[PDB]
Amino acid sequence: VNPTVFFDIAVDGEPLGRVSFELFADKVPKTAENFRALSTGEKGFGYKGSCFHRIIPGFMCQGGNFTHHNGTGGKSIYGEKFEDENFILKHTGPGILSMANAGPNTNGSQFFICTAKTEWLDGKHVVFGKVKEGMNIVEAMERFGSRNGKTSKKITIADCGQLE
Repeated sequence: VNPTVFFDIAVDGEPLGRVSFELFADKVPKTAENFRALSTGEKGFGYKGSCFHRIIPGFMCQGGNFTHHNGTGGKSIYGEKFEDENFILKHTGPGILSMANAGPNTNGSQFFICTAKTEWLDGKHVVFGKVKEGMNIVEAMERFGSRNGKTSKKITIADCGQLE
């Protein structure tokens, strides 16, 4: 069963709306599971209260930092970092969910939602899900981004969890 997760997004505390995602556990089970557990919070850390700290209109919305024992950029459920599981899935268009990293086999918790096809990321960032509902919310988040990526208001994951 591919799990479904949700984020409730807010702009300086003002509710914006819900984004839900399908996680492709059938194709990328270990990467799907990381995201799922970080969205429920079950390991004692995760995405609730995180923000989208880098939003580049027409490209992507990136989030997933949080404080942990060793730093502030978030971490995985498998320790600080984990391997690139596979690159089966491609950055085909708006709504694709994929892992940020700092090089090969450096996945943590940071992730991005693409708002366009971003094929130059194929084979370097692990795609593991897609927006199910709420792409209009992701479009609205874009309006608070910049060419820079710095956001003009704070875009926060006010709540998050698993649906299915």
